[PDB]
Amino acid sequence: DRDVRILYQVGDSEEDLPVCAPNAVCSKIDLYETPWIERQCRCPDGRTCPSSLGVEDGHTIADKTRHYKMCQPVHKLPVCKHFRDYTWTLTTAAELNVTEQIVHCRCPRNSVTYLTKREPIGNDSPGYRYLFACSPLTRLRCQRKQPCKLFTVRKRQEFLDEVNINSLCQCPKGHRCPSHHTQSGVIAGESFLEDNIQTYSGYCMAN
Amino acid sequence: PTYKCPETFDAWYCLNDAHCFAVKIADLPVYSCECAIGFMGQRCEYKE
Ligand SMILES: [Br-]
Ligand SMILES: [Br-]
Ligand SMILES: [Br-]
Ligand SMILES: [Br-]
Ligand SMILES: [Br-]
Ligand SMILES: [Br-]
Ligand SMILES: [Br-]
Ligand SMILES: [Br-]
Repeated sequence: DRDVRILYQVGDSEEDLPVCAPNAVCSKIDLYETPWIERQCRCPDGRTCPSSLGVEDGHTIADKTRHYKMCQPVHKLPVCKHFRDYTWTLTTAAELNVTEQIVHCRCPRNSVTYLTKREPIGNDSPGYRYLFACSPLTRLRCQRKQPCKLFTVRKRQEFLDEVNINSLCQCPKGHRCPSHHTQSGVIAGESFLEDNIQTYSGYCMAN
Repeated sequence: PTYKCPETFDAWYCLNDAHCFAVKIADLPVYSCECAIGFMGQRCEYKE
C-alpha cells in the first residue's frame, strides 16, 4: 500500500486542531504524487472529517491536484457562476498559525479557481479575507517554445512536497504537456520566498 | 505583504498586460493576476 501520510495544519495530532466552522474545509488531500492528507480542523456535532482519497464519498470538492473534504455533503452547496461568485474564502489567524477555508459554492465542471479579491476580515479581527472565484479552463494553444505548465514545489519533508500547478496552454496535437515536475520537458526555474520552494517550467514534448 | 513573481511567472502567467503577484497565505505562494481595466478571469484572459 502507498505511504499516504497524515499531516496537521498545526501541531501533530487531532487534539491540536481547532473545531471546524460551518462550511470549513476539514482536510486537504494532495494527489499530485503519492497522496497525502493535511488535517485542518475537527468536525463539530459528532461528525468526523472524511478521509477517503476520491470524490465518491459525497463530501469532496476537487480543484486541480487537490481534494477538499467537508464535514457535510457537498450537494447542499450551490454551483458558482463563473467569475462573479466566490467559491471559497481564506483567512489566517497569525497568532494561532491556523488557516480557515470557508466554502460558499462549487465551481462548475472544467473550471479553475483563482484569487480575485480581498476585504478586511472585519472590525474586531486583524487582516484580510481572500476571495477565490471560478474560471473556465483555457482553450489557449501554446506558442512555440513557451511553457505549457508551471510548477511550484515546496519541500515539506525530504520525501513529501506540497505542489501548486498552473496550466498555461494546450499543446499542439501529437504533443503532451508534462504533468509532473520530474517528467521530460521540464526545466528548473528559481527558488522563491524560501530555499525549499522551487519553481519549474514544463514545455510541450512530442508524443 | 504581496510579492513580486518569479521570472517565468512574470514572463508567462498573466495575460493581456495584467500584473503578476504572489500572496503568501499558508506557507505556499498563491499567484494572482491584477487585471488591466476591461479584463477578468484567472489569467485576465477574458474580456468583461
Ligand atoms: Br458542520
Ligand atoms: Br474530525
Ligand atoms: Br480511499
Ligand atoms: Br470517494
Ligand atoms: Br471576481
Ligand atoms: Br516523461
Ligand atoms: Br532541468
Ligand atoms: Br495559485
